[PDB]
Amino acid sequence: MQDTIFLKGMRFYGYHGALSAENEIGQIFKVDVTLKVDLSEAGRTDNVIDTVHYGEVFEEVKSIMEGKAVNLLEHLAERIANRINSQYNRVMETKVRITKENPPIPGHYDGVGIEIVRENK
Amino acid sequence: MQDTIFLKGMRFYGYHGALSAENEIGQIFKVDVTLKVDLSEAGRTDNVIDTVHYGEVFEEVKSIMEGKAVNLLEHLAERIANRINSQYNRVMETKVRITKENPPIPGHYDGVGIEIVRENK
Amino acid sequence: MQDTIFLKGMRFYGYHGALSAENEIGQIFKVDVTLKVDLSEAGRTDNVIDTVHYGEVFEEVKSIMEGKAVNLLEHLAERIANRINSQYNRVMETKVRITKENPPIPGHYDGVGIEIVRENK
Amino acid sequence: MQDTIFLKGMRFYGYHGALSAENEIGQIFKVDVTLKVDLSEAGRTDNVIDTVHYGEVFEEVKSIMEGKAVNLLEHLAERIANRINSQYNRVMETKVRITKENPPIPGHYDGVGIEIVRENK
Amino acid sequence: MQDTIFLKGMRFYGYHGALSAENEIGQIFKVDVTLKVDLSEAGRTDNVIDTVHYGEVFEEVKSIMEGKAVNLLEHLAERIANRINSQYNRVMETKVRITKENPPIPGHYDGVGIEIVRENK
Amino acid sequence: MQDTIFLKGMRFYGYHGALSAENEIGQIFKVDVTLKVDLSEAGRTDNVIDTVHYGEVFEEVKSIMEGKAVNLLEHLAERIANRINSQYNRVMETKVRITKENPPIPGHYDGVGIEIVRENK
Amino acid sequence: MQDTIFLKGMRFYGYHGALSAENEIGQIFKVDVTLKVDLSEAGRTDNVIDTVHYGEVFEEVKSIMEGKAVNLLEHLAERIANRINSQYNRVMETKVRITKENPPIPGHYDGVGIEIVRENK
Amino acid sequence: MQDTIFLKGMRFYGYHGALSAENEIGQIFKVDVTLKVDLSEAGRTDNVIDTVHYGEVFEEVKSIMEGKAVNLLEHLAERIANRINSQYNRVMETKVRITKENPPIPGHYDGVGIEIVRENK
Ligand SMILES: Nc1nc2ncc([C@H](O)[C@H](O)CO)nc2c(=O)[nH]1
Ligand SMILES: Nc1nc2ncc([C@H](O)[C@H](O)CO)nc2c(=O)[nH]1
Ligand SMILES: Nc1nc2ncc([C@H](O)[C@H](O)CO)nc2c(=O)[nH]1
Ligand SMILES: Nc1nc2ncc([C@H](O)[C@H](O)CO)nc2c(=O)[nH]1
Ligand SMILES: Nc1nc2ncc([C@H](O)[C@H](O)CO)nc2c(=O)[nH]1
Ligand SMILES: Nc1nc2ncc([C@H](O)[C@H](O)CO)nc2c(=O)[nH]1
Ligand SMILES: Nc1nc2ncc([C@H](O)[C@H](O)CO)nc2c(=O)[nH]1
Ligand SMILES: Nc1nc2ncc([C@H](O)[C@H](O)CO)nc2c(=O)[nH]1
Repeated sequence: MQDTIFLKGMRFYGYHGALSAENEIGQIFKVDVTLKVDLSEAGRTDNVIDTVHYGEVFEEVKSIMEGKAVNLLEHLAERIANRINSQYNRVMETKVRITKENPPIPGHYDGVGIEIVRENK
Repeated sequence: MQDTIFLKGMRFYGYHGALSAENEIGQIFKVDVTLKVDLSEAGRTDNVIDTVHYGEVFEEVKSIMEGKAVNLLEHLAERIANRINSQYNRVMETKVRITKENPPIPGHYDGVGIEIVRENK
Repeated sequence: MQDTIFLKGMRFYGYHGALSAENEIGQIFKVDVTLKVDLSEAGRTDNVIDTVHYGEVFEEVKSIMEGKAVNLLEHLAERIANRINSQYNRVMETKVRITKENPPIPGHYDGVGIEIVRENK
Repeated sequence: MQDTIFLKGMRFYGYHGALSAENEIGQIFKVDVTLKVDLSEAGRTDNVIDTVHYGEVFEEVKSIMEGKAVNLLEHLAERIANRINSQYNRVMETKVRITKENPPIPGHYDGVGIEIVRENK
Repeated sequence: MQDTIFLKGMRFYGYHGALSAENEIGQIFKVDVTLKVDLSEAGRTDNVIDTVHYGEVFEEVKSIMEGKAVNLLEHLAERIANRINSQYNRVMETKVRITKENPPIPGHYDGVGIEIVRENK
Repeated sequence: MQDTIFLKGMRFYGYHGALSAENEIGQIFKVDVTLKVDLSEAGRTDNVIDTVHYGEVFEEVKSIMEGKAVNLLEHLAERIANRINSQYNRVMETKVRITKENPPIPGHYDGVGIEIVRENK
Repeated sequence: MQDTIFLKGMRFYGYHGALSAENEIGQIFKVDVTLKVDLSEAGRTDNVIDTVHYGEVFEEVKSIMEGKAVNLLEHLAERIANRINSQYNRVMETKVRITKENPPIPGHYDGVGIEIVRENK
Repeated sequence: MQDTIFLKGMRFYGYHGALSAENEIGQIFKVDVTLKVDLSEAGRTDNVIDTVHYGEVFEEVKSIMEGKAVNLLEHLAERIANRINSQYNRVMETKVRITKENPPIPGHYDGVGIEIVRENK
């Protein structure tokens, strides 16, 4: 069982951050979300009723990302994860990756971030 | 058995999609096909009859994206997932992935779609 | 526990390397640090005291690449692997990766180095 | 146990291929090789005697790649895998990926190929 | 006077296009506008009033692309042009480049667009 | 009149080339295009009839590239340049470029290629 | 004399910007450089003393960018352009560009930035 | 006569450089040479003799870069220039661009190089 619905590279502009200036200025927020769903039925039938619309999942990711400001990425991801696993019983697991290639971190890197993995129960 | 034969970034211009305008104007679909098959024999000998003509697989995956339009991308994955599984029993596992960097969805993101993993029967 | 906190592409100009000319002219090292840590609490609350200041981690990984030169890249990984492991017990697993796209080696290739995975003790 | 020595993106010019014109014209051959080695000792000491020189591994990959022409990628990979696992008892597993983004395959794709995984016994 | 102020890579998702289908689906548009200004005083004095706030420049392009639906990229760039030309006595010329990466044309390409060069009177 | 209608990176899998082998293998041909079209009232009205529909231009470049094989890129660019020149009085000057990223050449490069610039007569 | 000594994409983590916040957060500043240097006998002899050592130029651009904060990019490009102009008679003309890929601007773009071109007097 | 024949992205690993250290380690060099030729007849006739074999052009650059050790990029480009200028009465100008992506300068940048433009007499 390893089928996966993916939303990779979703980049939004959020004012989240533990800093004060961040929650002022904001910055692009990269978010990758893969959902453990089985597309054997979806694949057999070819009907939505057999899977998760990646457009709806997009918007849910969207609601949380540009929603109120948070402090950590853990917040934003734990909120997407529970918005995804509590909206679709079709999604066994929902891992959320959020990168910030624009932090107030003096240096050169392709970005910092976190990446959670939540199943449903 | 952790071996694989892959084909990535296969770009096909299909008129698939749920909406009427999509199949009306069409767009690019980016297929990534990964087949899981023992390569020991093939590498030991060195004759395609021991492996799977990945060039063939293209035409097989390609006869599904330039083929008949449809709704769900999972379909397009299933159609390719099945066609490749069937015509080759040596293929233990089949990974068909299809991306749409350009679906009609207000927003910036690098691409979306679904991924499915199939085994041989 | 499949959660993580990452930092990728950290570029540091260190004079490390086995050869004498390397530490003589130096080159770019590309560190990718992935820490495995529960983010549920952090995301549940939303306060760094519940997670790991990844900005801190930079300065920690960075105090190893701009620090004292050495021979083996594995060293540089170990030094960072240890420093981060120690100063944070919340860090279950630590992944330090260091790439050298420019080592003195006749040939075309995009980059090389090693990767090591550490757990907390 | 998940430390890994990596050589990613090594691109060579080989005349390998099952075609006749290929074995005539040749084409760039991409090769990724990750070696299951434990860098805990290497990391603790900081001495070569504790790991595999990625330069030697490079050359071995190099010998096979520009060596005599072969037919499949299975050949080239199975030969690198057994050149790596029979030269270093320090390498538990050796997976070899070889991409050919230049095959005689009428279409658009980011390349075709295989990817083997061999342990040592 | 080769000094310039630019906004390369501006991406907006509009419903522009001479075909109703594209007027329904919409698509990511990409624009680059490079202003011909004299950054002499701004350079010594360091007073933004001695230059053109590009962020305010981004607005005038955002309002146009994020605005109503239109037919040609030419017009999209037409209002861009004067919109800035009329608002800032600071800029001598407005160079607008508009790209449609995924137009309603069947094929494989970078993108398609136009670039107009308008000064001030 | 610096204006233009550009069609970047059109990639066609052609069987052209000076090598009889190449014509059996095939390879992608990346084409750049830049027709100088006075887009004054094209933007004025917003009626494509007052300008060149690149799409048609694309399909015309396509008929060339997917046509039967020739040896030089120069003949290809010319059969293309000729096509446009003899279809759009709108086009003051045509500009074709046909890069070669996979020709039979033992070496490392991003490609080789010719570029021509023809006007109307 | 079209010659030049160019220094592309120099990235410095500066605390500059017109926003008091920015100066606390910090951000990368990407700098482009292109000094017009008559490299006639520079290539003739092969004595760098008969030309400009870009390295020095780099470290001189560095002293600027890693210096204390200012508000405009224009002052930065000027403190840089001034530096070169007043150090190398070799340089007939200087050319600075300081892109901004992470400024406080709710929008999607590859960056914004000014570019100046100064000569010697 | 804006027609051109080019070799953009030529990568060679030499031991060039004015510092003995770089003369010991070596480094990937990148060169682009765009020839000013008239592809008129080549275009209609399609006879390679009516043009300049770029593959033979790649040779003359390979021999120079893969050749002896030198001091300045200027010279590396100096022999490139005439080497082609003298060998082909077909080309009017040889435009050589040489880049050193990872020079012996401490910092973060794209690359450093020079570009000379020489015609024929
Ligand atoms: N998970 C998580 N960790 C963080 N650590 C530090 C900072 C600070 O704002 C700065 O980046 C450090 O300069 N923000 C975050 C954050 O949002 N999420
Ligand atoms: N899971 C899943 N969700 C989808 N959501 C929207 C669309 C639409 O056809 C377009 O991509 C966007 O308008 N296709 C799919 C799909 O195949 N699979
Ligand atoms: N495993 C391993 N192999 C290595 N081989 C060569 C070099 C050299 O310092 C240079 O990169 C190349 O000359 N460093 C290393 C290294 O750290 N780890
Ligand atoms: N594993 C493996 N499979 C292959 N399948 C087909 C071809 C043919 O030469 C062409 O690519 C098909 O056009 N070559 C190979 C190959 O070298 N390795
Ligand atoms: N030169 C030029 N050609 C064009 N072709 C088509 C369209 C349409 O709006 C849509 O892109 C596709 O029908 N706009 C233009 C245009 O503005 N300029
Ligand atoms: N200027 C120019 N030079 C060329 N040289 C070789 C080849 C052929 O594809 C093969 O490399 C040799 O058979 N084509 C061309 C070409 O179109 N233009
Ligand atoms: N031309 C030009 N415009 C600018 N606008 C805003 C800012 C500041 O960094 C912040 O965006 C606003 O505080 N800097 C500049 C600048 O250097 N140059
Ligand atoms: N303008 C110009 N500057 C240079 N600076 C340094 C070097 C040296 O060979 C090495 O790159 C570093 O010492 N070559 C050159 C050069 O040819 N041209």
